[PDB]
Amino acid sequence: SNGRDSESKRLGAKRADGQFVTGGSILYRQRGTKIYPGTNVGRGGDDTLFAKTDGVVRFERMGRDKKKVSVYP
Amino acid sequence: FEGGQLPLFRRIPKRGFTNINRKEFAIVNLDVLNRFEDGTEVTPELLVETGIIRNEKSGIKILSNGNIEKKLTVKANKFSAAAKEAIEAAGGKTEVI
Amino acid sequence: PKMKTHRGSAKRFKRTGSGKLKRRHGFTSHMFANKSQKQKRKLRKSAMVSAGDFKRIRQMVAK
RNA sequence: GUGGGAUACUACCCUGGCUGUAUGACCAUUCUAACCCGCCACGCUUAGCGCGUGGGGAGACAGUGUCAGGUGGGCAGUUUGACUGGGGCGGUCGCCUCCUAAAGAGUAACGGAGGCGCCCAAAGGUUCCCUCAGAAUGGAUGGAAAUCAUUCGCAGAGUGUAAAGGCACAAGGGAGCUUGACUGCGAGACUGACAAGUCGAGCAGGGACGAAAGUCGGGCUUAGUGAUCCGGUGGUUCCGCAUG
RNA sequence: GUCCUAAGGUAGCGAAAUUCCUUGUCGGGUAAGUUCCGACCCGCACGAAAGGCGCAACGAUCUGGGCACUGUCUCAACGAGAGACUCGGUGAAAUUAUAGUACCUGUGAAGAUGCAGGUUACCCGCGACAGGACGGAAAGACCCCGUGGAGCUUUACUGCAAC
RNA sequence: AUAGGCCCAGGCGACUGUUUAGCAAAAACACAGGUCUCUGCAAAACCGUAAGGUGACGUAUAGGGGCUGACGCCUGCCCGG
RNA sequence: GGUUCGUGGUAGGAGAGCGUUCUAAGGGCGGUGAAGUCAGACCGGAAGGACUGGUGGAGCGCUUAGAAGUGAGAAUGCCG
RNA sequence: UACUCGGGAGUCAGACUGCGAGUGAUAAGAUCCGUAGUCGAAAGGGAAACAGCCCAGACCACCAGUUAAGGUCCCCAAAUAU
RNA sequence: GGUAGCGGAGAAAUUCCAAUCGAACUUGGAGAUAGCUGGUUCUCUCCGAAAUAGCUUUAGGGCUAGCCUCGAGGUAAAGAG
RNA sequence: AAGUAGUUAGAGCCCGUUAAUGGGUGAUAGCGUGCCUUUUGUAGAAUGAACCGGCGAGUUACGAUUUGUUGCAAGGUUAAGCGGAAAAAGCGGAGCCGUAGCGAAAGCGAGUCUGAAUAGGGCGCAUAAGUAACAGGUCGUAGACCCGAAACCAGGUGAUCU
RNA sequence: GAUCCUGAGUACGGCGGAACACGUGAAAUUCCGUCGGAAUCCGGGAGGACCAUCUCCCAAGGCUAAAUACUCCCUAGUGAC
RNA sequence: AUAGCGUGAGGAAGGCAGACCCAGGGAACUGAAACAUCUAAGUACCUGGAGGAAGAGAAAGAAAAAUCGAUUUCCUGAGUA
Ligand SMILES: [K+]
Ligand SMILES: [K+]
Ligand SMILES: [K+]
Ligand SMILES: [K+]
Ligand SMILES: [K+]
Ligand SMILES: [K+]
Ligand SMILES: [K+]
Ligand SMILES: [K+]
Ligand SMILES: [Mg+2]
Ligand SMILES: [Mg+2]
Ligand SMILES: [Mg+2]
Ligand SMILES: [Mg+2]
Ligand SMILES: [Mg+2]
Ligand SMILES: [Mg+2]
Ligand SMILES: [Mg+2]
Ligand SMILES: [Mg+2]
Ligand SMILES: [Mg+2]
Ligand SMILES: [Mg+2]
Ligand SMILES: [Mg+2]
Ligand SMILES: [Mg+2]
Ligand SMILES: [Mg+2]
Ligand SMILES: [Mg+2]
Ligand SMILES: [Mg+2]
Ligand SMILES: [Mg+2]
Ligand SMILES: [Mg+2]
Ligand SMILES: [Mg+2]
Ligand SMILES: [Mg+2]
Ligand SMILES: [Mg+2]
Ligand SMILES: [Mg+2]
Ligand SMILES: [Mg+2]
Ligand SMILES: [Mg+2]
Ligand SMILES: [Mg+2]
Ligand SMILES: [Mg+2]
Ligand SMILES: [Mg+2]
Ligand SMILES: [Mg+2]
Ligand SMILES: [Mg+2]
Ligand SMILES: [Mg+2]
Ligand SMILES: [Mg+2]
Ligand SMILES: [Mg+2]
Ligand SMILES: [Mg+2]
Ligand SMILES: [Mg+2]
Ligand SMILES: [Mg+2]
Ligand SMILES: [Mg+2]
Ligand SMILES: [Mg+2]
Ligand SMILES: [Mg+2]
Ligand SMILES: [Mg+2]
Ligand SMILES: [Mg+2]
Ligand SMILES: [Mg+2]
Ligand SMILES: [Mg+2]
Ligand SMILES: [Mg+2]
Ligand SMILES: [Mg+2]
Repeated sequence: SNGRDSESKRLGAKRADGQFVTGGSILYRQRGTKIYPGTNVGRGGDDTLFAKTDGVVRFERMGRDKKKVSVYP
Repeated sequence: FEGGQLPLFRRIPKRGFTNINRKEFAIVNLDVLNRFEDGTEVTPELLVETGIIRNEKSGIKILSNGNIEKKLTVKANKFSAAAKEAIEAAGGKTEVI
Repeated sequence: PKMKTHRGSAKRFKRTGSGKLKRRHGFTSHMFANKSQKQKRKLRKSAMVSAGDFKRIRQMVAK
């Protein structure tokens, strides 16, 4: 009848604001853009936000109902 | 053994073949050849007599790891390009046995 | 008497100059339609036997 | 003239049918000298064994050996799952999604709900264009509700498919051009016992779209899958047990 | 009448060594009868050589009833002898962590001689009883487990003889 | 002193006999009888590698196997598997 | 030799040692009494070691190294 | 203190208590996770006795002291206290 | 006196084959194998767990990791509050 | 008068020692549920042991790996064997390890493989210490720590019971 | 060196099995059973299927010490038994 | 005539050392964490032959740009192929 679940996928954040981060690092795993990609940041096929250059993470607001993440050296 | 879990070796593939006419050669560098006074002749027999070598496995091969400072005539089975260059650049000469 | 080498391990591992052990990847026989090309271009490479597994198997392929 | 083709006759053929020959198989009947006789007479021999001799009988069969197919519990060696509020029945066993899960992650139960083992040659890539549901009326078939006009409308729609997250400055809808649903790889990260899985800027090659910027290494994202071993196919400036 | 069948159970017997419901119902027997005898037939699920139905004699067979007989009993009494008991001789065993080895209530690995708190209790024995020592004996035979075993079966698998 | 308790009714097995030495004596086995089946004699069946034997020093009114289980009245239909 | 922090402990890790049998070497006691055994109120932080006396009546310690049949309270242990 | 490398293990039956949730009956000394603690592997004081609660961590000796929980009429140390 | 264990004998019960029989007794392979239970002998000193994840013809076993210990390292001292 | 039988306090009585804040006994008072095993947890109404004494369980060979020590050091070392006291040297360098790795291999070589690449990346070198022997730890093959099955197979003995 | 001899129901092959480290595997080599069945010196075999070339060698007959293994025994002796 | 029979000349028969080896025949337990190929293992065991040793053995060989010259045993190769 019942009793099956799936393996959890370790979503969420993986680096902190103020944390230096090397390029290619994963910053936020997600489904969809619960966090949009920002400056020096991409979004992968599975919607993961990763850094493109070496820098320092920063979470920042877009307009009210949305957020992004950026990387600034 | 892993408890009936499939062992590592059974979960990965075999690879390759051993050649039967394989040739492995005793590896001589340049650093040893500084031991000899210039203008002389080096040979396999000499290199064995001096105990640098014991096994002429399938031949001798002289590799350019390091440097010579001395003019020499050398003869062996195979040389590396770079070691040939260095031997010549010191005014040496090379023969292929 | 002397120890017998594990032959199924000899046929598929390989040593390095650090004494470590090299292997090949292992989802690489017969279902490549269900494997992305990103996956296959990596599985065609080699790999290093891990530390935990080496600690287990080293004494079978000491020679 | 007909017709693809011509008629006479001649020869070389072909297709069958019959006679005759010559070869060569299968099967049957007979014979007898192999083999067999738990038939008789004699002898070795005071022997119901055996053997020999002479008859009689079967006879190329039997029996024996080698090989092969079948039948074969007559006999044999073994197999005949785990979780589990005891075991068993029933159910489940792998992958995805929510809740539980206590605002990072993770987190159990025979805990509560559902899905998967695909599909799409456009349902991909790009370039350009626009925007839904539903209601209010007005209207010929036409009606609660088809299509149309106006107004309202942040999404109450749709997102190939379950759900969650997310999306209207598209990821939703059309059109054109196409095949990046490419080759080599990949600093670095995620995850993680291992095996594996995941993301990846960027470099090179050669291309698609677009004026260009630039995007494109499948699809809004997350399931759509299975080790080695063994075989098969194609390819290869690899090896090839003295040399070719 | 119609479907299916290879064909649809005949006789005889039947709440049965078979009948669940079911102490079936009716009758008889008994003061009273889940048993008993005889009939009935909705035979859960009889049935014709896995033989059907019946049957004299037989039976340390099973079953029900009766006459007689009785200490089976109401409900026990007496007697005899053999042990038991005392004397003399001789002289084992199972068992056993050490032991100066009470009761109630409670606590406690949830059922205490031994802990707590209370209550009883002078020392040593003899004959008797067996509530407890979760008493002794027998590494539970029930149960489950073990990638344990043997024996048997077969249209499990693989084989072997034999034909 | 030694020396049957009897009767009525019923189920089962006809009977006498045999049986789990050391828990079961029975309604189980056997039994005579019935039936099927096979077997032409170097019978079939059995033991054994074979020789050799039993069968049987027999010969289908005999021998082996299966089933039933005295006697009486009977034993029905189905050959698709 | 001092200062500071510490010094409960099962599985288990690490270290330092006690003791037994034998060997080699060195050096010893022992019929004026060895090992062993019996008793003691001694010694050392522990495993353990001395001393005295009795019984015994012929071998035994110490030191440094080495080698092991190395230390029992349980195995429904085995024998007595 | 952490990390890295290497040698060597043992463990993979967990228990209660408090807090948050499930199953359960908003039962269980039930069961299953998360969290912290104690037991396990922890003696000692208090809960009469008491693994698992409260206080609190034993190197050794001492006929010394102050304190915790809990207590101060007697058993029973300390108030018949204000 | 005969029949002897991959066997024999069975009026058939798993009955009997020397107080043993769903396959005798003895000897050997054999110190079978046992993820099972039991047991495993002297002392002190320092440190000191776990009863979890994942996989497992797997669930009272094992393997890797997490947790302990010992040793050595290395510093842009990274740990803890 | 109960009490895992002792301990701590302790009188009285009796002795006099390896002489030291001694010995033996202990009225009485306090506290106190054996040892082992296995367990979440056992005084355990769970297991084992009557007692006493003896015997009785991680060892040896060969190999792998690591630590420590010693000797030589880009070298190190010999095996069988000759020799000889069941010796010690000497001889014996065949071979083994290391010194160069990469690659399926050809092969190239401080580089190599992949690849079209001169790119990047993997493994290596840069970034150089091993070796022989001893001892300790552990692992493997051997019974491998000790004891213990029911059963299987092979050769034989048995029908004096039945 | 005219000529002649040089191990025939073998050597090989098929089938079925086995031994060689080699489990039919591409399976050389050796052996057993059964079928078939050579050339024989311008000949024949092997070199891990097989073919050619090259090289090495003469089967289907027999003998052969020493070095190796073991110790019921004898003699003398040894043991960190 | 052979069979057969008789006589004479030789020869064998049997035992062990629970050892070593040659052949014939040939297990299972076990391991693979089941199990059947496979392993254990050509082991244990039966039997036959022996001899002080046996067996093997004087290339129809091993090999490869170079040759070596009967067998056996040991070290290595190598836990390689
Ligand atoms: K009826
Ligand atoms: K009693
Ligand atoms: K003495
Ligand atoms: K007997
Ligand atoms: K590189
Ligand atoms: K072959
Ligand atoms: K040759
Ligand atoms: K010989
Ligand atoms: Mg995608
Ligand atoms: Mg499995
Ligand atoms: Mg069977
Ligand atoms: Mg078996
Ligand atoms: Mg189960
Ligand atoms: Mg969370
Ligand atoms: Mg070739
Ligand atoms: Mg009755
Ligand atoms: Mg009929
Ligand atoms: Mg009778
Ligand atoms: Mg009495
Ligand atoms: Mg038991
Ligand atoms: Mg009768
Ligand atoms: Mg009886
Ligand atoms: Mg009886
Ligand atoms: Mg009859
Ligand atoms: Mg016959
Ligand atoms: Mg009958
Ligand atoms: Mg301590
Ligand atoms: Mg001992
Ligand atoms: Mg509980
Ligand atoms: Mg809790
Ligand atoms: Mg424990
Ligand atoms: Mg406490
Ligand atoms: Mg108390
Ligand atoms: Mg306790
Ligand atoms: Mg402390
Ligand atoms: Mg005070
Ligand atoms: Mg007071
Ligand atoms: Mg029965
Ligand atoms: Mg064995
Ligand atoms: Mg045993
Ligand atoms: Mg500590
Ligand atoms: Mg008791
Ligand atoms: Mg006991
Ligand atoms: Mg004892
Ligand atoms: Mg006999
Ligand atoms: Mg040939
Ligand atoms: Mg063949
Ligand atoms: Mg073989
Ligand atoms: Mg042949
Ligand atoms: Mg060849
Ligand atoms: Mg097995």
